[PDB]
Amino acid sequence: DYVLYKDATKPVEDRVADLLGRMTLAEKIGQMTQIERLVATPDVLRDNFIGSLLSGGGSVPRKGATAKEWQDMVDGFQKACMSTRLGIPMIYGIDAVHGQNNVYGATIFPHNVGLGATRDPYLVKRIGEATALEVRATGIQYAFAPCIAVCRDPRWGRCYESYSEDRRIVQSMTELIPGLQGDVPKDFTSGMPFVAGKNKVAACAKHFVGDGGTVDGINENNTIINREGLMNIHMPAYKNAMDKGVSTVMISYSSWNGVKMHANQDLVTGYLKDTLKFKGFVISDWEGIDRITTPAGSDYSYSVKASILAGLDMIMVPNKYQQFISILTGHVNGGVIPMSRIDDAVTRILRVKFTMGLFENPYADPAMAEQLGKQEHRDLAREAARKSLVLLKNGKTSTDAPLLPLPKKAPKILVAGSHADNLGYQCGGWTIEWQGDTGRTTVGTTILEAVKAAVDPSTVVVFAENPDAEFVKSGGFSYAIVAVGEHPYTETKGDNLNLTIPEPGLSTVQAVCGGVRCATVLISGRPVVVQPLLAASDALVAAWLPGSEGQGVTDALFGDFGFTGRLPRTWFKSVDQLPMNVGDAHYDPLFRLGYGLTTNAT
Ligand SMILES: *[C@@H]1O[C@H](CO)[C@@H](O[C@@H]2O[C@H](CO)[C@@H](O[C@@H]3O[C@H](CO[C@H]4O[C@H](CO)[C@@H](O)[C@H](O)[C@@H]4O[C@@H]4O[C@H](CO)[C@@H](O)[C@H](O)[C@H]4NC(C)=O)[C@@H](O)[C@H](O)[C@@H]3O[C@@H]3OC[C@@H](O)[C@H](O)[C@H]3O)[C@H](O)[C@H]2NC(C)=O)[C@H](O[C@@H]2O[C@@H](C)[C@@H](O)[C@@H](O)[C@@H]2O)[C@H]1NC(C)=O
Ligand SMILES: *[C@@H]1O[C@H](CO)[C@@H](O[C@@H]2O[C@H](CO)[C@@H](O[C@@H]3O[C@H](CO)[C@@H](O)[C@H](O)[C@@H]3O[C@@H]3OC[C@@H](O)[C@H](O)[C@H]3O)[C@H](O)[C@H]2NC(C)=O)[C@H](O[C@@H]2O[C@@H](C)[C@@H](O)[C@@H](O)[C@@H]2O)[C@H]1NC(C)=O
Ligand SMILES: *[C@@H]1O[C@H](CO)[C@@H](O[C@@H]2O[C@H](CO)[C@@H](O[C@@H]3O[C@H](CO)[C@@H](O)[C@H](O)[C@@H]3O)[C@H](O)[C@H]2NC(C)=O)[C@H](O)[C@H]1NC(C)=O
Ligand SMILES: OC[C@@H]1[C@@H](O)[C@H](O)[C@@H](O)c2nc(-c3ccccc3)cn21
Repeated sequence: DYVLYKDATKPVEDRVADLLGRMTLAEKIGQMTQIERLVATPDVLRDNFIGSLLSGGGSVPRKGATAKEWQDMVDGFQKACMSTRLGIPMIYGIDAVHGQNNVYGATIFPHNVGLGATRDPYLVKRIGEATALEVRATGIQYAFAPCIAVCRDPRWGRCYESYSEDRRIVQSMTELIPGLQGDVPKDFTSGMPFVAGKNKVAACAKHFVGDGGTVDGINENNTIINREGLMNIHMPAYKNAMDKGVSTVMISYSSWNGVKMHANQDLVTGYLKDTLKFKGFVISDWEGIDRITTPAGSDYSYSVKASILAGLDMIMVPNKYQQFISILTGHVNGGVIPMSRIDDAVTRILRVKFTMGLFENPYADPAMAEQLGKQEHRDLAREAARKSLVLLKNGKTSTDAPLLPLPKKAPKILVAGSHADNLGYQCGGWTIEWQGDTGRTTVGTTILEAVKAAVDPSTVVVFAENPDAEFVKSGGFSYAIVAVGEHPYTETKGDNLNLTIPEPGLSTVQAVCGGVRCATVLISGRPVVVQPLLAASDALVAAWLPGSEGQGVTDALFGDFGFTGRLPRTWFKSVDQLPMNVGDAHYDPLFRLGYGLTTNAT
């Protein structure tokens, strides 16, 4: 017979229905199953008709693996999936959340909070475009981004993954989506999924919904807010995502007024699917269904029932697929979960796969490998890093000479601090490892390296990680650049009730600035206690987590470009004020949202 679903000339909806009508229950449940590459094998993928794989943070074929190595890995998995009776290609997902960040040599862009500081949605679109190319360079078709959380309390470990505490800024930055996926057609119906083809990736608006509104910024916790507030703060950017054809939505670990998002049929089915008319696929977070219960995983039968009935389509298991498949099969065999629900989930998954061209181009393009770390993308990251910087102070009194921009020609200068020559620290979490890491973890340019690359050949650059006061006073320095701040973190490991930077940091700034005029570069995922750093410093720059291209920092320090970044978040006076956001009745910031000093290019 002619087999319609294999015909690339046929409409997506026709292809979906034709394929769905041929599938066994095992093949359907297989599509709904996403597994870690760490548990995948050719036989496993074939035997269980697996629909998707992912790499979690740090889940890589080997350290320092080339783009070709990633392609060969993904293709090996694909070959197994293509060998099934129906030959449904798998989709491979990864957290490419500031570039293709798990991958050695990938361009690392500034994290979201810094991007928010740029107020430049077209810049963010261009980052999406570059990111899609670097993800496809590694054979991967699906990025778990953007995080469109609206972080309402910086004690949250994922505050850096949020563009802003102001939903309007988060809404504007949804331009990442058509960057990653391609621009939607003129005819486009809001809520339909879209990916332009083999040089773009499926995107993922996450985490639905209110992940940024949890009590005291406790990760995965309870968001206590009325429906009006949920809809006014936490929801708006999802509608922009629908308008831009986001292919997938990932559900949050968090709860809304005590109801787990992973079990919330009202929001997932009633609102996202039935009201916003979302027609792509809904994916769980990692063991997100396990975490419906207390303790997590204590009633996995319930977890599967609750989540699938709530409206989730694909489960990021990611390890215990046999248990998942067995339990879901049993619920269906028993009539507890209707075939209509399974058919809906599979319809949505297949719709995304056919739409994005996956059946036509299931394998990697070796000619794309060279896109990884491409200099043009690094130039873009450098632009973004520079634009993200917020100048908080530029002179100790209203009558001092402005310190910035600094002269490129001086007899001798000092570069100091724990963050001056630490690529891992300047990238933060979700870089190479899940939690990020310390030192030279990838290809990039540290602040020290950037200074050396910028200054006149006659200027002597001295590096001292933690010099004492006497070293500085006796050094004959013209000025110093001192870089300090937070260590890399991700998710719960980043939750922090005190928001004070690790030492040595302040002590180094005090030692250096006490001896010579100093520009302090603060590397952080969020506002942190800053008055003492301010008091010591002639100038102070909030650089956020600027990524691999440290020359973005020096581009502004030395006046190649003027500072333009503006705070995308409130800077608090103390943590006991928190939560405190723009528009609050009680609003007493150290620096308001939108604050930022400027300079002009030399
Ligand atoms: C304000 O709250 C913060 C969050 O609660 C808190 O930071 C956390 O402190 C705890 C300890 O109280 C840390 O847990 C331990 O981490 C040890 C190793 O920590 C180093 O490596 C990790 C990455 O693996 C970094 O994230 C850390 O920052 C730290 O980095 C090292 O720091 C040195 C000093 O600056 C540097 O010289 C050094 O170069 C640098 N090294 C690296 C690799 O960058 C582990 O060995 C411990 O076992 C412990 O781990 C925990 O074990 C219990 C388990 O429940 C936890 O899940 C597990 O994490 C934690 O890492 C840290 N969180 C961060 C930074 O994200 C602040 O504490 C301050 O900083 C810490 C690091 C200590 O210096 C404290 O003495 C200090 O108080 C809180 N600040 C205040 C004022 O109270
Ligand atoms: C010395 O520095 C100052 C301060 O940065 C420069 O003035 C700024 O110039 C910006 C760029 O031209 C102005 O931004 C624009 O503002 C308009 C009006 O709101 C807006 O419609 C534009 O989109 C743009 O806004 C930016 O868009 C990109 C975002 O990422 C960014 O966050 C937005 O700010 C800005 O308003 C202006 N600021 C002030 C206080 O005047 C100044 O530049 C000089 O003057 C401006 C007005 C303009 O005519 C420039 O061509 C001109 O160079 C700069 N001076 C020099 C000599 O470089
Ligand atoms: C929001 O976060 C709080 C704080 O982490 C969560 O409450 C905590 O819930 C855990 C279990 O999920 C409790 O752990 C248990 O502690 C008791 C101690 O008697 C012990 O018997 C158990 O073995 C287990 O370890 C923990 O006590 C509790 N913490 C506090 C201080 O209340 C809360 O569940 C989170 N809410 C949401 C919606 O996620
Ligand atoms: O990496 C896959 C997803 C990612 O896309 C989500 O944004 C994020 O919430 C997340 N946390 C874990 C994860 C959490 C705890 C242990 C192991 C893994 C896994 N993931």
